[PDB]
Amino acid sequence: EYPQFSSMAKLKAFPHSEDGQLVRLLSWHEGVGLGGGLFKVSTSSTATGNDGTVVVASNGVRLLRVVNGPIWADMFGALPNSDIDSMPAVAAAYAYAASVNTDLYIGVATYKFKGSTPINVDPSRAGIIGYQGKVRIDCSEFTGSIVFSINSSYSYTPAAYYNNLSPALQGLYVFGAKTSGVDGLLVGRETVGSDKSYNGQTEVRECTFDKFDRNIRMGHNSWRFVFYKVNSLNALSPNGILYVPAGLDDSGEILSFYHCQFFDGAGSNIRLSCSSYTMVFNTCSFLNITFFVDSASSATVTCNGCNFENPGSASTRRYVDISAGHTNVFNIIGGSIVTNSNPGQTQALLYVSTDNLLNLVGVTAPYGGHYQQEQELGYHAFIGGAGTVTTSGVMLQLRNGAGTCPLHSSLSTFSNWNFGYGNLNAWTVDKGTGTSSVVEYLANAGPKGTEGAMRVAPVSVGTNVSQVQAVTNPGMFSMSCMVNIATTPGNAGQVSIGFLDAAGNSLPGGVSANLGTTTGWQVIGKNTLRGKVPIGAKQVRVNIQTVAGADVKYAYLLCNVVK
Amino acid sequence: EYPQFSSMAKLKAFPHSEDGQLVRLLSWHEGVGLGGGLFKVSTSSTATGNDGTVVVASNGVRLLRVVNGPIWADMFGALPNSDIDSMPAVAAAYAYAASVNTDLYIGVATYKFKGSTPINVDPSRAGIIGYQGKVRIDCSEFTGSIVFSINSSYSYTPAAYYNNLSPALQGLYVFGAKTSGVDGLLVGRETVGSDKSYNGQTEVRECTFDKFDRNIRMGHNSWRFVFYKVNSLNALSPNGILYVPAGLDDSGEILSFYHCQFFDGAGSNIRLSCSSYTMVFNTCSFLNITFFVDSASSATVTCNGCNFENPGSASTRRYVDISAGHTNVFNIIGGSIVTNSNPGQTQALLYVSTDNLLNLVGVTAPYGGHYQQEQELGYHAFIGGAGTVTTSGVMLQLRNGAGTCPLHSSLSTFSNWNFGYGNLNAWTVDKGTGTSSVVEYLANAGPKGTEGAMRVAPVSVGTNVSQVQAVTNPGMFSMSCMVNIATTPGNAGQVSIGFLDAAGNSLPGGVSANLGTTTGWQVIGKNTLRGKVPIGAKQVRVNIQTVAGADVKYAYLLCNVVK
Amino acid sequence: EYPQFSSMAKLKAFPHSEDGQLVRLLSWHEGVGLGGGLFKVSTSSTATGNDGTVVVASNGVRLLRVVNGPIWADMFGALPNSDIDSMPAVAAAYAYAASVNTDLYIGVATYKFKGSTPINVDPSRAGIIGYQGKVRIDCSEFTGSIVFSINSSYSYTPAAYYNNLSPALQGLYVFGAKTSGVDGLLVGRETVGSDKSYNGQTEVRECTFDKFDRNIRMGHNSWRFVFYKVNSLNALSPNGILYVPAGLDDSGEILSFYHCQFFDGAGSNIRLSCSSYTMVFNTCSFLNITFFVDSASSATVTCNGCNFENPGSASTRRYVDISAGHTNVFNIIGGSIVTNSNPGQTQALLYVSTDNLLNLVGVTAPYGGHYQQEQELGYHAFIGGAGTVTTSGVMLQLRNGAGTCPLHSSLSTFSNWNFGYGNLNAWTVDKGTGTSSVVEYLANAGPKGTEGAMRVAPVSVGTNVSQVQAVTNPGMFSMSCMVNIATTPGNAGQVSIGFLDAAGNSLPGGVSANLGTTTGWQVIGKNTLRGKVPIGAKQVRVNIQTVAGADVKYAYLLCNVVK
Repeated sequence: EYPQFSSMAKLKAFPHSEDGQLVRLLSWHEGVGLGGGLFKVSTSSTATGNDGTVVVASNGVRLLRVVNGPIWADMFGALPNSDIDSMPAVAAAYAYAASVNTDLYIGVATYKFKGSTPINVDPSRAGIIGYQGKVRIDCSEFTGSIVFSINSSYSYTPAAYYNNLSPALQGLYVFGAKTSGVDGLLVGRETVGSDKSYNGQTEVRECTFDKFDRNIRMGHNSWRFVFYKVNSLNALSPNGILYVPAGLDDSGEILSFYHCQFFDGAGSNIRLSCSSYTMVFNTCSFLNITFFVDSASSATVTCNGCNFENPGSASTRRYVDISAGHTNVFNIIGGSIVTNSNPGQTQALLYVSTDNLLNLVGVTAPYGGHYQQEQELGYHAFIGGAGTVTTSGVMLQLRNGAGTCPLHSSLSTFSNWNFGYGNLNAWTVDKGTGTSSVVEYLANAGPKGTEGAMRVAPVSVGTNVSQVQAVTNPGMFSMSCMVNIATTPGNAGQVSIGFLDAAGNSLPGGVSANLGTTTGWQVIGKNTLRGKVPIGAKQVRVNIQTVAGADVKYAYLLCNVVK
Repeated sequence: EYPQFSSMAKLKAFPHSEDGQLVRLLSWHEGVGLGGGLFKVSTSSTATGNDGTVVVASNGVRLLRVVNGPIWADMFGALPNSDIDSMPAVAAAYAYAASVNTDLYIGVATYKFKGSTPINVDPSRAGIIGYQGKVRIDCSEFTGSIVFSINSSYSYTPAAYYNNLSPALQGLYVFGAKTSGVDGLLVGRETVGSDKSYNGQTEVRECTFDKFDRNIRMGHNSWRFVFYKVNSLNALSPNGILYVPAGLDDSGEILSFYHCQFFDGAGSNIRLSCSSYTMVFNTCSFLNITFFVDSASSATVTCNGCNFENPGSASTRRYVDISAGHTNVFNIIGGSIVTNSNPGQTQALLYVSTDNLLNLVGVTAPYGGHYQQEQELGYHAFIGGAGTVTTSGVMLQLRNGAGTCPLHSSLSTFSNWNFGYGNLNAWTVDKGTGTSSVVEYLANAGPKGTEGAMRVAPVSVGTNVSQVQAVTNPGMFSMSCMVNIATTPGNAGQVSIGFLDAAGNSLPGGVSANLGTTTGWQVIGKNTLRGKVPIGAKQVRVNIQTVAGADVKYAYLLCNVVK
Repeated sequence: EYPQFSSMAKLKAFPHSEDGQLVRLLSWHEGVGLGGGLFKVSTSSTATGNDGTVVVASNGVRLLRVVNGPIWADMFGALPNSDIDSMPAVAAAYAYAASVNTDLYIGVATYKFKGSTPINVDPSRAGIIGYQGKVRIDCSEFTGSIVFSINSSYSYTPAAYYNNLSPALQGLYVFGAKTSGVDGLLVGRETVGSDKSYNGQTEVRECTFDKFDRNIRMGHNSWRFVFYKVNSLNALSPNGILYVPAGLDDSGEILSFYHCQFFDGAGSNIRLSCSSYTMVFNTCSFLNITFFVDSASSATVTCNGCNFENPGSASTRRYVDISAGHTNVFNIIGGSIVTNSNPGQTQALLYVSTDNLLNLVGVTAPYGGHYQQEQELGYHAFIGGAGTVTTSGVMLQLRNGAGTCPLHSSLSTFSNWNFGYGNLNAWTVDKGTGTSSVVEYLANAGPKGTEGAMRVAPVSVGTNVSQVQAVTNPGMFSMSCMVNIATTPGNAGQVSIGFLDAAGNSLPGGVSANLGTTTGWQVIGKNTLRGKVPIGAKQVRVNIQTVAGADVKYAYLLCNVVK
């Protein structure tokens, strides 16, 4: 005889007695066809009854489901595409799976998670895998603080052996309704435990988090998690795409993201605020959001082959804003930075504050005619802030018809470029025969009224102000200037850049910008003061010529040679 | 009771009537044992009959297969290791799977795809997964335009939630017979749709494409696809390993390749022709093929930790040819460039055209005695073209017994290195007491007849031509020269390189190369003019000594100091 | 009639006679419920029995298991959580799986592997997949030389089509008992085979190797393997975390590691000893172990986004030791280098030997008050060895209260920094009016007694020794010096660093360190001689002032400007 039973209730009611008998369950719920399987009668098992993988019959005899491979939620009575809250059945199935160090599968379908009780995934025991397709976890009615957390139950082993063997979460679209106070995923622990939680090597892959307060938030013990093909979008919090708060314990080692997409925040963004925290992003995209870094110290973010872009957006938000702290480093290596047109880009899209560093390697700096960064900076450049920028292998868009701009003040070719010395030192001021000509430093006379400017008012003959510095091939350059013509009898002058070899031979490839006749502060140089460093150049010379009878103020004479 | 039927045809013939009854199918095809399962009789179902997951019995009653997990092709009557065309059963199973947002599994075996109808995978609905092992999809008799295309049916959501949740293709060896007009995989769409297709985050993994016309071709909407462990080899088209044509719409954001192998093209290659297109290759290998970039503008390719090599090949093909356009950037960061011997490498293996940039970071430049790049360039260097090269952390093979060469013209240490000034300026020509010694610039007199040369024909005493430039530690250097001795009474002279500190102290370790006595254009410097920059060096001085009575032409005096 | 059999023994003993009949096996072992399935009776097949998928009944009739998808070890009688050796059943199941190009699954549980015969996985035919959870393979009683090896049976095809389609090993924790002579995983072949083995694209993922002699060792044909989420810890051999021995054939192309953790060796380490070998590590961590590179030539290791740290360890072991050979390159790009306090870090944590190169890109160099590298080097710097270091985008910890140090001798700003010229050249020695002041080079008089030193003993008025060099913004600097005051009448002097523009204007912010009055060799500069390069600086000047009546030796005047 090979007994078969049509439902879990009927299986449980029968007086099973023969040890080792195999009994078939057709379905967990009568008439559905899911959750069935083979069960072994055991009269001496100590296993806990759970109406799923261990059934205690009414006479006390245990029936042990024969499972090869993962546990499935339907083994505990979960149903696909049901209007009943599925979180209890998933939580019960997960508790069993974790207890036997086996992953839990959720069959592909839609599920509703209601109530307020989170699921804590223990990556040292079991992950939760949507199997396989577009598994939809509707948390729009969930009211708890977090839907999922991921945190090991151990301080060392066997987490050091087991976390890496299977993902913690895979294959799930998890979404809310942007209710204040409900977050999606907590990576680590809410509060500091008495002992550490060993979370290294834990993976979240092929999941989307959407429409939470914070979609993904790092907690304590957030270290060596890896994310592959994770999407985070449309969160409520200003920090809601991905938030790493300050003050985390036992956190920060190589948080890694491969081919993840952080996007369409509609006001939500990424913020890294924890000190001594190292994040690596490989082939990720950051779209219509800002990446803020305000850690007190020792944040290191590396973006290898990533894109930063504003697709379909009119927002002037920054792409990367390193705004506080010291010894914070942000690397952009390869990939792309793309700036679609908007009504006017009135602030720098990259910003690096004092004592911090933004490194650009092997990436092209974009240019667009809508660039208006001078509204923030006082002058036309791509990057703001008093930190440091470095370039290695950076390409400028030298053939862009709208222009090119320098990248940053810290890359200035010329000394006293902004008259910040408080005088005209480092510049040679050649009035020629014009003994009456006026050339004066003026405090608080530049574009913002808080910086110096050089006023040039030649009489009878023009005045030439110049500076020479060492350069060599290979390289490319762009210069911008702020100029304010007060009056002029025609073209007011020109700014020129030329190159010489070490013997004083003038090389081809000199460029020049005419000042014109329009009064008021304006940017000079966009599509003129740019080019490639000639092969054999050893010196670069800038010259500012102002004609007789013109009266011009100059500020922020910013050349960058990327080399 | 518990009814069972031995075939799909027998299941359909029975007059099922009891709503909710579960019925077992032993096998789809009688006697095979595959494709069976449990079916639920459903008297009110609106489901589409398909002889797979929805069966309409002879009396009109629907039976619904109870599926937990992915759909499998054998549920629709597909059979393994059959000579019958399996593409119709796979296409029918895929249409159903996609309609329910569930992936499709193909059981591991060999399959033949015939006919001319492609399968379009919609990554926002379902992927196709060979499960699990070496699944072989023989398309040698397929005559359609493409075997697989991958393109979303949606312009935004739910593609933005679903594409990342599962791969689009996994686990398949897909091959043709190199017939003209049959491509393997189309990434995106053939023609521009009235709305965009949201393809970001779609993955192809663990697949091989072989013996098609173009194995992998990008179409419109090709953006943020990721490829892992994908092999492409032995295509028919000259661009057949991976082709990105010009003019694609809505394409180019972070196309990403992890641990992919592009190889053994037997005349097929990679070509990137689309503008504003960004590709990232991590740990890939490019073997016995060329990577062409001819985008009109704004291509950015980053190769992190990749290998470029010619294993087992006698071909002189280039490894990387950035051949057209402007503002195109190609980065080689880490990894390796390996040049096995061939009968003579008569063109540069890397080429970067005017207005483009090739960045080398942390990689060793190889050298081999079969290098003969001067046949193309006119002079002995590793990289061709009028673009720019940068180096950061590049190692030269300074102990290579065959020699070492400079990398590129744009890294020239000395000014007027190729006599491109049209004169001998930047060089100090010291005739000593030799008042009748001849030293002259000759137009169109170098190796190619298109460049300048310097002729030195001293009388009574030798002539020394020198130049000094700034250098610093750390660094490594290699110089090559082209020399043509017309006549000489013995060794014609010597080229030397030495270093000084800023105070004029000569530092030990200078190097020198004899010119010898052989007539005709020859390369000087291979094993001689190379070394490390001494710690404390601040100047480098080159000197070319030509003896009395010799008559020698010099061209292309190319030194590179890698930092 | 759907016949059913309760065990493999009963299936074999029954007098089957009807050709083509499908019969059901409930379980391989009576009463277990695992390993059952459908079998097709064949009166014509004479296939060789294997008691798993091809079963020969006692009457000679063949019963052919109908399998869809992977082979499972329980189909051959393997049992979970058994005290019997499971290696024979896994090896028999694997041999069959490989023969049909199908992967082998091992159901999640614990297994004991005993005996001494390895399993050689052929990645061109079949992988072994623990499915799905924390699969535990206890090899504590295994006595063979290796547990698993991975090496293809083919020289070209179909390995070029198949290796990438599925992993070779996945999902397994494999552990020993640290018995001498028993290794865990051999990547490739033990000895040089008759033809090459085509191993490219083979993956090991989601596995842990623990407590072997060497946990992971490369053999011949080790090329283009990829490892994802692999852990290696607690090996017996000094090279036991990961060993690449010298002398391998057909090996070294792009061995790739993604998100792997190499850790807690308790005396075991990573060692790369093979020449012409290229390894790429992305988001890996190296914890409480050393990474040794002693390849004779042409090793290239790239670490992208990795961490090197000593968490919880008092050991002074190095992090990276490139100790031999030539033309070896090690890249650290992004990521972090973290140095938790210990009783005194008495050797350099990074070391690069002559003719080799260590490149640092976009990473912060740490500092700690426990740094005592001068005990090894003779002077206070972070990196040892006579090789070369480069920096690009490197951050120094300028706000670290304990100090900052220079990175390496090869980055010396000043010439004759260590008196290695054998004289005082490159330094300006201004005795002022002090005609009797003594300033002299002394051989074998520095900290180690094997290097030069400069002794300054001024009479009546102080002596100032200075040097000037070119610098530019942006940059950061740190200088250390070794000083030995023999006698002094008060503060012995000061070392100062200042900046000028190209016109000789002194820029604000110079720094200085007093020498004090303590006798004996000491480090000067830690928290004093450091800072940012002023924007507009073009020269840096160091000055060493020694007061009248003092008698002081100076050595190792090491400034580094990271530009």
